[PDB]
Amino acid sequence: MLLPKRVKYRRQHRPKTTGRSKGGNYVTFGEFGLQATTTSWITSRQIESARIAMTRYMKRGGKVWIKIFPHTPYTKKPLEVRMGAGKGAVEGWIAVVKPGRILFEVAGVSEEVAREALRLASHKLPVKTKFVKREEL
Amino acid sequence: SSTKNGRDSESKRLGAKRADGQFVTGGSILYRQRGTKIYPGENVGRGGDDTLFAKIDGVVKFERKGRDKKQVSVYAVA
Amino acid sequence: NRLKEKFNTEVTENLMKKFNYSSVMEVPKIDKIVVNMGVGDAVKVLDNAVEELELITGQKPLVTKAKKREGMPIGAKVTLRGERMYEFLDKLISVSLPRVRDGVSKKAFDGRGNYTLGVKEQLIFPEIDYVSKVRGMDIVIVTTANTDEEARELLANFGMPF
Amino acid sequence: MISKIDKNKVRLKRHARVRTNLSGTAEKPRLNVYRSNKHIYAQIIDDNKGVTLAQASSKDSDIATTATKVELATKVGEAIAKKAADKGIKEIVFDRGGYLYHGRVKALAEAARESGLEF
Amino acid sequence: VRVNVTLACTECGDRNYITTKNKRNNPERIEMKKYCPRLNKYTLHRET
RNA sequence: CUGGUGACUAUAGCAAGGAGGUCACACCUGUUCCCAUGCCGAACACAGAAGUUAAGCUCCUUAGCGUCGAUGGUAGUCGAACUUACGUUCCGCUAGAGUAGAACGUUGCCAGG
RNA sequence: CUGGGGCGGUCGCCUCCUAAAAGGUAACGGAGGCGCUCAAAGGUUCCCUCAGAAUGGUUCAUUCAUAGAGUGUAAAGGCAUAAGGGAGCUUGACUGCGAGACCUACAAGUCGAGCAGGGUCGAAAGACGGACUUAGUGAUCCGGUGGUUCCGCAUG
RNA sequence: UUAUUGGAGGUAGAGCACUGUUUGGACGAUUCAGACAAACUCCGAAUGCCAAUAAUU
Ligand SMILES: [Mg+2]
Ligand SMILES: [Mg+2]
Ligand SMILES: [Mg+2]
Ligand SMILES: [Mg+2]
Ligand SMILES: [Mg+2]
Ligand SMILES: [Mg+2]
Ligand SMILES: [Mg+2]
Ligand SMILES: [Mg+2]
Ligand SMILES: [Mg+2]
Ligand SMILES: [Mg+2]
Ligand SMILES: [Mg+2]
Ligand SMILES: [Mg+2]
Ligand SMILES: [Mg+2]
Ligand SMILES: [Mg+2]
Ligand SMILES: [Mg+2]
Ligand SMILES: [Mg+2]
Ligand SMILES: [Mg+2]
Ligand SMILES: [Zn+2]
Repeated sequence: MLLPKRVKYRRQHRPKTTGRSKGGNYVTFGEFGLQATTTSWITSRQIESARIAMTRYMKRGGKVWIKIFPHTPYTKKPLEVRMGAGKGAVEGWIAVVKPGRILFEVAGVSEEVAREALRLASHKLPVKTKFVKREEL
Repeated sequence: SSTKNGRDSESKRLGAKRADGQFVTGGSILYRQRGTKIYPGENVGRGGDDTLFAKIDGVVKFERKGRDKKQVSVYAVA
Repeated sequence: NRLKEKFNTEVTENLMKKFNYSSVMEVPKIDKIVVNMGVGDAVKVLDNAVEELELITGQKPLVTKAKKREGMPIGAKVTLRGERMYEFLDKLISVSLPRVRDGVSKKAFDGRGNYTLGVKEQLIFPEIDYVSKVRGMDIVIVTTANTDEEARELLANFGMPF
Repeated sequence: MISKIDKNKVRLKRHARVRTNLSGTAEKPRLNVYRSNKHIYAQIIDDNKGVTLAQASSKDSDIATTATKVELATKVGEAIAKKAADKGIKEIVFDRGGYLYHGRVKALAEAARESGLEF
Repeated sequence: VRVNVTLACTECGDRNYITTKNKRNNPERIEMKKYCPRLNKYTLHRET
């Protein structure tokens, strides 16, 4: 989405990016999903741009689920300052994405339409992705 | 600017001071703690600051009490 | 009291037959009431409330205090049982209730067997005829019966104008 | 809706509180009291080994005549003292069973204390 | 609490027992029974 | 078989139904005494025994909630080799979750019967 | 001290995280607190149990409610043996110590069974050398005050 | 040093039982499903640590 309404601590250690996706590795709300095959931080702006692309192509009608939320704030020091003198101020909000994590789910459109919309969304993201269907035997 | 942080207190070196199965003399501290993280058992006392100490010479045994609690006893060596 | 006698003899058999039972202990037997005289005043007012409550019950009440400021005496209540229970219920049903209006409601059950009947002015009860003001002094009856409907018959048998 | 307390369960919680820092040894056994609406029972117990070294009661046919429960408690106290003196028990610790130290329990304790036992 | 005090015995010339109190709470000279070494008993030690 | 009193990580508890009071436990009837309520014999305490299984309590059948819980595999990881790849490989250890399943207590004394 | 110095900030103590499941562990790393308070908010004996929700009433009652309340205060660790709540009595918020142990460069700091003298509460076993625990503090030199079978420059 | 045995403790992982964050339903806050956490934990390794009595040193 955009960001948490509040957090206990606004200056947090950065999350670990090694390993595989802990959970949310299956399509559970819709028919089709975008599965990450590569690890990265994903910002709220990246999420919003991908969402606009997918829903605009689908011409409404379908349903869109965003499965990742940018819980983690990250800080940035002011331009041109020496090292030290405390931690910087919150600059944005990110989610950690590891291989296997479903990023978006769609339903209510045909398979071809879902594929096209998810490809358009994936070109906005800093990760490699694969189109996945709801998993059965 | 400046940081408002930078403070901490001296570490208090809490925790176990004798091993399960080890022989101790009376008065030996077995465990430093806040509260009763471990309870006093047989022949073991609990000091004013919750320190657990052996009241006799003997062998230290850490044992469970109830479902989610622990205790430490000292038993006279035969 | 006569109310206790009528419970033991009259209301017992009628209640046993109305709600079929196998033993007389399943029969409803109203546990007690609570003459809660609540005075939401800061101060003088509480002494008058205590005096009035001691008048309408015959026993000293307990000055209740808030739980949230704290330690300020807010409420006041008196507990009656047995002979005082039956005598006070008879007095309230035969004199006080007709002296106010026509009678108590029939939907104000706590959902379990407790019947909350709150008088609207201290002048209804046959005491303190004289007088400061009306007080929301609630009378809450507690009973052994597990169901709400197993208690209207009991109150009516004692004379409740339902 | 007026549910009623169970007196035995409440007094048993009180007994657990009492016995957290009270236990019978061989040198000093624990004299334990159980009280009912009619009878009062006593036992002398060693907590370390979980054994009972004496027993007297009000329902026992030795002393079950017509008398107050306080007098019966006195008889139970004297009988428990007799059994303790027949097993070599000299000094003990009294476990009031979670009941108040008044009335029948207190009379049992006075009789036991006034008939040989030491507590 | 608020101020240090010294409690004095009626026989011992020692003022061994110092303690504290709140002047607003206890403005009156506080007194209590304390053990007195030189008499080997409890006596009445009073605020100086 | 019941009770008193201990021990054990609820495998023991809660929930729903039914069965019982000979003694026993209990509810119960009262307040004179001991004692007792910031008020009330509700409780505590004391006399008792009109009665009643109605509830507590015992007993029985259920895995409904709770608790316990493998094997197999997965994650992680000690060590080693490769390597700089949000890593690979070998080796030992091996979760958590979930699955089958266990489970509607086992037992020490003392007394009664 | 300082990612040169200055300016800004900081300087002792307590709690947490960073801290890699013993302990320890840095940065001008992330968060907070202390320089007290209480004659009961200490000791002991006895008793007691919460927040909240629903439902009824011109605070009370019933039902659930393993604590989601409270614990003087920051946090953490503990607490229904209650360490939380109330009442009766009381002053152990004692004197002389102290096996042994923790911590530790030193100086310091911490815990302590138990012995003796005199008590408090409890029927009794027993508990009590302050406070649920861990901050609330400052060396030496000098000086003031009280006591003192000590010394006191030939002797008193 | 190793083997074996016992113990203290909460990291990796995992999880959502508490605190906080978050997505879509349902019913009228609760509930179903699915996620996130250095200062969250119903759980919980590998290792390391403290010890006790055999082999080597
Ligand atoms: Mg999941
Ligand atoms: Mg520290
Ligand atoms: Mg202290
Ligand atoms: Mg500089
Ligand atoms: Mg400056
Ligand atoms: Mg470590
Ligand atoms: Mg550590
Ligand atoms: Mg500060
Ligand atoms: Mg300051
Ligand atoms: Mg308390
Ligand atoms: Mg205290
Ligand atoms: Mg001279
Ligand atoms: Mg001279
Ligand atoms: Mg992790
Ligand atoms: Mg969510
Ligand atoms: Mg999320
Ligand atoms: Mg964690
Ligand atoms: Zn003196």
